[PDB]
Amino acid sequence: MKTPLTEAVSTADSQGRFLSSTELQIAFGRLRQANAGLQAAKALTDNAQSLVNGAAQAVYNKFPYTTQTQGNNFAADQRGKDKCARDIGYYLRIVTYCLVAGGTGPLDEYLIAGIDEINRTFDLSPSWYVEALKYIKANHGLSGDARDEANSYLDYAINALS
Amino acid sequence: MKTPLTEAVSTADSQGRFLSSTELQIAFGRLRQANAGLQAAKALTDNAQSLVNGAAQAVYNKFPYTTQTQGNNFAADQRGKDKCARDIGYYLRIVTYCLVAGGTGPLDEYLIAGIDEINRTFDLSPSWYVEALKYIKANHGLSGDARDEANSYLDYAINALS
Amino acid sequence: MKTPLTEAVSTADSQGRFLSSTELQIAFGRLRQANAGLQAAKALTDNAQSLVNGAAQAVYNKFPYTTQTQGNNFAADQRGKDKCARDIGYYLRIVTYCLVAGGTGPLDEYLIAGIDEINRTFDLSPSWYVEALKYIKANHGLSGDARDEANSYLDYAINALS
Amino acid sequence: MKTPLTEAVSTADSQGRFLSSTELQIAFGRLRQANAGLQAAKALTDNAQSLVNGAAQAVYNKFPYTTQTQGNNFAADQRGKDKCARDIGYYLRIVTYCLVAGGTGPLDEYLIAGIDEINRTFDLSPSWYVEALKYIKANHGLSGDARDEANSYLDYAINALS
Amino acid sequence: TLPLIAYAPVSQNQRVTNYEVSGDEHARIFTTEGTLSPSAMDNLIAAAYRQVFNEQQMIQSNRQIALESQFKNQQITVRDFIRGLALSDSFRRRNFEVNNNYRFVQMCIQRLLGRDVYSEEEKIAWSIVIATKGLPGFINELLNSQEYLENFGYDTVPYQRRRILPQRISGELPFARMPRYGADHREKLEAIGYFRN
Amino acid sequence: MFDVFTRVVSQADARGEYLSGSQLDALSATVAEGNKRIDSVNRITGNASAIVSNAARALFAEQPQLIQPGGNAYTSRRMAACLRDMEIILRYVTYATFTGDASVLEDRCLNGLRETYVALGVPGASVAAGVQKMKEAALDIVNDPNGITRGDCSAIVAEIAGYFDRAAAAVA
Amino acid sequence: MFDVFTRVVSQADARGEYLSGSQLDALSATVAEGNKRIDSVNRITGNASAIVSNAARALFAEQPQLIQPGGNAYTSRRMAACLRDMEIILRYVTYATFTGDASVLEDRCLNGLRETYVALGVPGASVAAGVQKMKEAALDIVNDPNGITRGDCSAIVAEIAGYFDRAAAAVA
Amino acid sequence: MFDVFTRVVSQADARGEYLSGSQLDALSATVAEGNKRIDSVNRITGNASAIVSNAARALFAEQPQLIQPGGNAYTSRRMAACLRDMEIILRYVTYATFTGDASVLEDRCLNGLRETYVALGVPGASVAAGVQKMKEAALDIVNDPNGITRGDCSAIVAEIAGYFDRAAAAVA
Amino acid sequence: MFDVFTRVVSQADARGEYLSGSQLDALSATVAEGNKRIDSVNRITGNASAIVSNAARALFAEQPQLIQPGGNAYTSRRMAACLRDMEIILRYVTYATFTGDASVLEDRCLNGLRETYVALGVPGASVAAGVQKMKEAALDIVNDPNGITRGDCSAIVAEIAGYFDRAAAAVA
Ligand SMILES: *[C@H](C)[C@H]1/C(=C/c2[nH]c(/C=C3N=C(/C=C4\NC(=O)C(CC)=C4C)C(C)=C\3CCC(=O)O)c(CCC(=O)O)c2C)NC(=O)[C@@H]1C
Ligand SMILES: *[C@H](C)[C@H]1/C(=C/c2[nH]c(/C=C3N=C(/C=C4\NC(=O)C(CC)=C4C)C(C)=C\3CCC(=O)O)c(CCC(=O)O)c2C)NC(=O)[C@@H]1C
Ligand SMILES: *[C@H](C)[C@H]1/C(=C/c2[nH]c(/C=C3N=C(/C=C4\NC(=O)C(CC)=C4C)C(C)=C\3CCC(=O)O)c(CCC(=O)O)c2C)NC(=O)[C@@H]1C
Ligand SMILES: CCC1=C(C)/C(=C/C2=NC(=C\c3[nH]c(/C=C4\NC(=O)[C@H](C)[C@H]4CC)c(C)c3CCC(=O)O)/C(CCC(=O)O)=C2C)NC1=O
Ligand SMILES: CCC1=C(C)/C(=C/C2=NC(=C\c3[nH]c(/C=C4\NC(=O)[C@H](C)[C@H]4CC)c(C)c3CCC(=O)O)/C(CCC(=O)O)=C2C)NC1=O
Ligand SMILES: CCC1=C(C)/C(=C/C2=NC(=C\c3[nH]c(/C=C4\NC(=O)[C@H](C)[C@H]4CC)c(C)c3CCC(=O)O)/C(CCC(=O)O)=C2C)NC1=O
Ligand SMILES: CCC1=C(C)/C(=C/C2=NC(=C\c3[nH]c(/C=C4\NC(=O)[C@H](C)[C@H]4CC)c(C)c3CCC(=O)O)/C(CCC(=O)O)=C2C)NC1=O
Ligand SMILES: CCC1=C(C)/C(=C/C2=NC(=C\c3[nH]c(/C=C4\NC(=O)[C@H](C)[C@H]4CC)c(C)c3CCC(=O)O)/C(CCC(=O)O)=C2C)NC1=O
Ligand SMILES: CCC1=C(C)/C(=C/C2=NC(=C\c3[nH]c(/C=C4\NC(=O)[C@H](C)[C@H]4CC)c(C)c3CCC(=O)O)/C(CCC(=O)O)=C2C)NC1=O
Ligand SMILES: CCC1=C(C)/C(=C/C2=NC(=C\c3[nH]c(/C=C4\NC(=O)[C@H](C)[C@H]4CC)c(C)c3CCC(=O)O)/C(CCC(=O)O)=C2C)NC1=O
Ligand SMILES: CCC1=C(C)/C(=C/C2=NC(=C\c3[nH]c(/C=C4\NC(=O)[C@H](C)[C@H]4CC)c(C)c3CCC(=O)O)/C(CCC(=O)O)=C2C)NC1=O
Repeated sequence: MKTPLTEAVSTADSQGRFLSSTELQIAFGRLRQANAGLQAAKALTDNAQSLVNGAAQAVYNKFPYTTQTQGNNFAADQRGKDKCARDIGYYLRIVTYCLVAGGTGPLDEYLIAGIDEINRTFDLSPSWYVEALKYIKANHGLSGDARDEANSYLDYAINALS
Repeated sequence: MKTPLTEAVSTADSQGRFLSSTELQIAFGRLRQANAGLQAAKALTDNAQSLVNGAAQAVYNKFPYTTQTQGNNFAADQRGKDKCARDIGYYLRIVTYCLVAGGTGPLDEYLIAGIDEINRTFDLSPSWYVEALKYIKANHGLSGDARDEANSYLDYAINALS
Repeated sequence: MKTPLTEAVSTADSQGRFLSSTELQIAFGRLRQANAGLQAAKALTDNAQSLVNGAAQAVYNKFPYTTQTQGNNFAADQRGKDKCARDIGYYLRIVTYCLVAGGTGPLDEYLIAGIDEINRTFDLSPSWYVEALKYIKANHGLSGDARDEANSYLDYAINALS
Repeated sequence: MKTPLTEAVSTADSQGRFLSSTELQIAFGRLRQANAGLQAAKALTDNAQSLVNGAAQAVYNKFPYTTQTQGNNFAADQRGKDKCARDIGYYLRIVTYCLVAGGTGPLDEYLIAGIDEINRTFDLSPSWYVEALKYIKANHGLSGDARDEANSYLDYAINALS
Repeated sequence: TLPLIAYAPVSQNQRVTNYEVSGDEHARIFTTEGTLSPSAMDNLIAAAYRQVFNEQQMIQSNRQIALESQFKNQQITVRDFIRGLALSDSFRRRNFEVNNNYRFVQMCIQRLLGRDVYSEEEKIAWSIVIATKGLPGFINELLNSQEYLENFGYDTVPYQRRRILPQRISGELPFARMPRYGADHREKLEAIGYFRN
Repeated sequence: MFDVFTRVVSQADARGEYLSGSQLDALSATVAEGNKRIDSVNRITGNASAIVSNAARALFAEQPQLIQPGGNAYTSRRMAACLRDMEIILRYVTYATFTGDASVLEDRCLNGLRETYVALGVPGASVAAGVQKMKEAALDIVNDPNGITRGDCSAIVAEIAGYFDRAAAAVA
Repeated sequence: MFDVFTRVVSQADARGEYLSGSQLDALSATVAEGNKRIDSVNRITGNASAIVSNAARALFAEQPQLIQPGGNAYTSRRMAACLRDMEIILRYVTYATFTGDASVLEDRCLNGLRETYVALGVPGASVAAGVQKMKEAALDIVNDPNGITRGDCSAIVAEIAGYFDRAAAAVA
Repeated sequence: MFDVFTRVVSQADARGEYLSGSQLDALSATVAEGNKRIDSVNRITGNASAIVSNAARALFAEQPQLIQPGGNAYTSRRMAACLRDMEIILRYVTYATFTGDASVLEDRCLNGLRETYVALGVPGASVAAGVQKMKEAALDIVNDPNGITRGDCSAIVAEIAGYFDRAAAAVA
Repeated sequence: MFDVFTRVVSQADARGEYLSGSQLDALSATVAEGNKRIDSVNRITGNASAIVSNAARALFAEQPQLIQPGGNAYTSRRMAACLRDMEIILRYVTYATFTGDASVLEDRCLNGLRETYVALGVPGASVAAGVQKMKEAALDIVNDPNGITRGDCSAIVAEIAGYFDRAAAAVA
């Protein structure tokens, strides 16, 4: 699970040595990014309901056939809309967990690994979730180091889906 | 050699993946230590001749038998003192290399790996080099982040020799 | 432990075959050397206390700084002299064990394994034990096949330390 | 091949070590019984023609169906008798090679490896060759050191054929 | 596919640094990096057979004749010969078909990586590698594993690693002891009608 | 394997000398440029899939010989290998941009790449054209003013272009 | 494995909810603790060989029966193995101090150590006493007030001591 | 593994003392009957195939359910494995005879063989009976007065009998 | 590999002929020289570390351009590898002296060693010079009359010199 501290300890254990100043610099970079990551996680946490509702609305605007055509994979009925909102909430929550963790590790362990089999099996287009993550990129309202750290996780999930 | 940038790129290559926010934070910690490492290497470069001569002399005060007992591994002659001053210059120069690079990778590839064969084969005691690096620890003349980074390289060579 | 007999078996075991006449000739050489090894070990057991005291005194003669400089690793006080006498006692006892066994196996599994990190984390010079083994090689008084096969273990431990 | 010198060197090479007193005793037993092996090999070389003819006659006496039934694998014609004499000469010459060499290595490289596929392909019964080797055991005429060294290779080929 | 589920390492002797001289109870390196006699190549092939198939399946029907011939010509490395022994029909029928995925993972980790499994969790983690990628995918994962390499590389027959510590008459149990099948296939052979009196 | 500091360390140790003041000041200027270097790495990493897909589409629009049957990029196995090679070359260009030195690129990607492509019959000029399309996309994405604080980034972008040119020259 | 951040992340995923404000404030307190944590890691790493050597010397002074013949620290192989065990346990204590959570210490060091020491005949009480001697050695190195910025470091010292007792209880 | 020398060396190093005169005289006695030891090893090695074949034949004569259809030795493959087990047990008895110590026999042959034969369904009583039949065959072959220098050899015969009984007791 | 006996055995098998009386007499002379051969092996083995240390010291004294920085024996890793290479080449010379044939030296040491040194940039002329220094050290130690029974040993010395010349010719 990728985190600067866990990967530094994994590297030092794989070479079987103590934590030299290289891993100290890794921890310093984690510690420097940590306040912006926690502030970004708090902002996404208390704006998450509006972000998820707007992201579902943006996906339904770009892909109206999800709301019109029948099917278990589509949001034409109520349960499809609830499952789409819960999936977008899962994406945003794992992005906040990546912001707290300071790496893409929550995305790898929780969402990125095996998402191709889920999209293949239940016939979900990854472009829907890509458009949802683009909505999260466009309207999360952050600036500076908090925006660049949060958009990196959103682009990492976009890169994994596209 | 082992630097934060090399460890980050080698890790991202080890899982075969792009440089996530973890490796970016590794680079930020490298950047925030790199300036203080650069003036630390500059100050050690300017004080190199005095520090090497003083460290060799401190070895001769703590270990006078090196200047008295005749032998190839001892500094009784001018050849032995030249070899000792060359060795301490090598140690201090690789310490400056570690300060420039930002990790003990110059120490690993140039000095730490294989030094056990060096001290067993040519009958050099590691305690002499431990005392000399303790002298470099004593009056290198750095403060703050430059002092903590440079002494971590001096302790890394001391712990490998002990 | 490394010994003609054990080594012969190990070879026949790794090839999964019975003990051929090669193995029997290995046993024959073990048999013709074993009586000389046993008499050599008997003579060294008889001369053990004088050889240990003389070897410790020879190490103190060539390295007088061990008897005048304070420290844990030195023999300036009574505890250091006791640890040194125990060290040459261990050396001579494992040499007698190698004589009895007929191979370097007691040295390999009792003393040579891990002597380097012992000598560097307790700050012990291997040259002290080398000079002790030179005294044992000079004052053991054996002749003939007992002399050469005892000296092969003494130079084996000398080449291991140096 | 498998001789004490070659096996000692291969063992010491695999364990990455110099030739200790164990390998010296291996060569000592090799020297102790090498003279007896050489003069046994000379006695077998001088008596080889009578030994091969008597062994062929003993096989034809124990197994008369080889000299009366038609077939490529049988010695009914003169060609089959020449093939059987050539085979027993091969066996005896490799026995002399093993006596010279000091181990079953000439047997393992020249006779043992691949004799089962020959015996099952060309329809040759290994019991014929076992009886020939038993005649070579009963009529080599060696005594003492030569007899036990020769019959080791005779029995090694017997147990490989049985 | 999917990433292997994480399993914690359990302390085994191969994990720590070996402070030993090789000596008596070292496993002999069967390597092709030095130029060998055909006899020494035959003992190396027999050592690979003894490691993969154990002593019992060293029979002529279980000898891979073309694989041996290609290995003599250095068409393949020692690691590829070990793979061909693991991909052999005899190995698959005798060892893989008579075991579940868990015990076969334990067998292959012992006979290829030279170490025991850490726990049941490692057997669980590599058993789904078996179940999705087949036996060839699993063997390939084990033979491309850094462990296999840093220990044996490309040109060394694998061996049990650190079975016995210096100056110890006894250590860990040898890998030869493990049977083709466990007690489940034993009682299944007993239930089908074998082994009774 | 070297980065922008480790290359200077290796050169100075091969000369057996301490780093001069000019080398220390050059590395200090590199540390000053490091934030823009991290921005360039982050932008190419965040738009890597877009770069690879658009560069592949432009390459196979310019070179339809590859996707027609009987072509190298034809069939899903060979096209999957082609897109994997596109993202691998982009990944090691980002690694070289991160380190500030091309040792990772010429040692861990381009090592034996041309021999592999010639032995496979892979058109190395076609891979070079795709690398140039990735270069154009990456220097478009990095030089985008919007969403980032302004500044002069000529040197890091020229370094990225040099990485892409030595990636294209190692397969041509 | 987990650190102080990813443990709380994993527990929040187990509850399946966003991190509340109190958890983020506690993690910001860990951020404020992080510089002192890095200082403690650096001090134990820099004095690791002295800590291992002095703890071994004081352990074999308090327990002379280990270095006597018939003992477990007897002979050079077992002595080097004992010193390696001290260095390994100290190394994973520094790993757990660096992370802020003892997942690496339980999973990668202390998993199966007790029955390993049972099977080899290693006395786990003496190893626990050696880990204790390492604990006061590392706490004397960390809490040295010379050559460092003044401040309160009771939480990181208590965390190091708890990691050391967690290492010592896994062998006794 | 140990031999007759390295075993006594191992208790001497456990006690931390030099060998006494009586221990060296006992080892000189083992050197004295070392020639009869090498004769015993040579005779069992020379007649190993005959011992394995004759003892397996007699064992399946007295225990026909092993060769009956369904038996544990009921195939060409299982009979080959059973004969290989005989060869292996005989090989390790000769290894113990060569060393003068059953440390190699207890280490690489006997420890865990009972659980192996239980997990296979191999009848360990039948393997013990076959190992016993190998004991009378090997002891009749060793005690052959023909073609050897005459002398007392009851010690090495009793040592081989003890190794065979220890091999039979490990599987029964 | 081959030794002095199996070389003649392989030549006789390639001829398909029994060994002639000249070959038996030559091998009996080899058996007579075998004690001097074992003395030479024992002396070089017992002074191997002194030979490697003194030969390296004299080599990097008369060729100091390799331990100066930028040289091939510069740095601890490189110098440890150079000392290890000297120890390995000396070890295989002892192996070839032990066997009485240079098969093990040529096939497991000298095969590909020139190729390895030119691939790594190791100057093979300097390694050949160091092999000549180990040659002069080993032939001085072997020909020492002290502590050994006096006798003619010039054939063994010339054979060791031949193995050292083979080692020197195969690195450059
Ligand atoms: C000085 C503190 C004491 C001293 C030193 C002494 N050293 C040597 C010989 C060598 N030192 C090294 C060390 C290095 N070589 C490297 O490449 C590096 C990394 C850049 C290091 C640290 C080596 C390799 C040698 C041997 C090869 C050589 O001679 O260059 C000697 C000479 C030993 C000899 O036998 O010729 C001496 C005397 N001696 C003292 O008394 C001081 C207390
Ligand atoms: C018999 C008609 C002739 C003959 C044959 C001979 N062949 C070899 C050795 C090898 N033969 C091969 C060929 C193959 N191995 C394969 O796997 C395949 C396809 C699957 C083929 C075609 C190989 C690879 C070898 C070398 C490896 C090995 O030895 O097995 C020998 C041995 C030569 C030697 O001295 O080593 C011989 C004698 N010899 C004849 O005289 C007949 C004309
Ligand atoms: C004597 C020549 C010089 C000397 C010696 C000295 N040695 C030690 C400590 C140790 N020595 C050993 C060595 C062995 N232990 C073994 O089990 C074996 C194999 C049987 C050997 C060779 C070990 C393990 C130690 C440390 C553990 C212990 O104290 O027993 C010391 C003490 C070091 C300390 O810090 O306490 C000393 C002083 N010192 C001299 O000045 C002589 C020139
Ligand atoms: C990476 C996590 C990890 C650890 C730490 C570990 C410990 C470990 N300690 C061992 C032995 C040992 N451990 C000790 C330790 C001690 N003896 C004493 O008397 C003292 C109380 C104590 C030190 C304070 C000794 C002496 C041995 C030698 C075992 C022997 O050879 O008999 C062994 C047997 C393997 C070998 O020695 O090569 C292991 C695996 N294994 C793992 O996977
Ligand atoms: C022989 C094995 C093989 C397969 C299967 C294959 C598929 C394949 N289809 C592609 C594109 C495409 N496929 C479509 C297909 C469709 N768009 C739609 O709206 C329809 C609903 C649908 C048809 C069912 C489109 C529009 C593209 C172009 C994508 C682009 O240029 O971005 C591409 C991209 C490269 C290119 O432009 O040629 C490949 C490789 N290629 C192969 O070599
Ligand atoms: C160490 C870093 C690394 C490199 C450098 C690498 C390159 C690489 N590219 C390959 C194949 C390939 N590469 C391509 C690429 C292309 N075909 C085209 O027509 C285009 C011009 C181009 C993409 C723009 C194709 C089509 C193959 C498969 C060839 C085949 O299957 O015959 C292969 C063969 C093995 C495989 O398919 O996985 C390798 C090793 N793999 C690595 O791990
Ligand atoms: C972990 C994710 C993360 C990243 C990657 C990051 C990068 C980063 N880039 C910065 C600056 C910058 N970035 C640029 C880059 C550019 N300016 C341009 O107009 C060009 C389009 C472009 C080149 C690609 C410049 C010019 C600066 C200001 C100068 C400097 O700080 O070096 C800064 C300084 C703070 C700021 O002013 O924003 C940071 C922290 N911070 C984070 O938290
Ligand atoms: C790469 C090597 C490296 C390290 C490790 C490092 C650590 C480091 N520790 C710091 C602070 C500090 N370190 C401590 C630690 C302590 N104070 C005490 O009196 C206790 C004895 C002790 C606990 C072990 C405190 C209290 C601060 C100031 C508060 C803080 O910055 O968090 C600072 C802030 C700058 C300063 O004021 O010095 C740095 C950079 N800097 C580097 O370049
Ligand atoms: C080196 C010490 C050692 C030994 C000796 C050992 C014995 C051993 N005997 C086996 C099988 C066997 N063992 C036997 C033996 C018999 N069957 C009978 O009915 C008779 C009572 C007896 C003949 C005396 C048989 C028949 C098998 C075949 C079981 C099978 O494959 O189904 C197996 C499993 C075969 C395999 O994995 O391929 C082992 C490991 N394991 C070890 O580590
Ligand atoms: C390389 C092949 C080889 C071998 C194996 C060998 C063995 C060997 N056995 C010997 C003696 C002997 N062997 C025996 C053995 C026995 N006496 C009996 O009546 C029992 C039936 C039997 C126990 C199995 C005895 C009693 C001696 C004489 C005492 C002794 O030398 O130890 C001797 C002394 C020389 C002699 O008198 O013959 C040798 C060399 N020599 C060789 O060249
Ligand atoms: C296991 C350890 C061991 C070894 C190595 C050993 C060797 C050994 N070398 C011998 C002889 C000898 N060694 C030499 C060797 C030499 N003479 C010289 O003046 C040259 C300086 C030198 C060549 C290096 C000679 C000439 C003989 C007597 C001739 C002979 O026995 O072959 C002898 C015959 C007994 C004797 O007279 O001493 C033995 C046993 N014995 C042992 O127990």
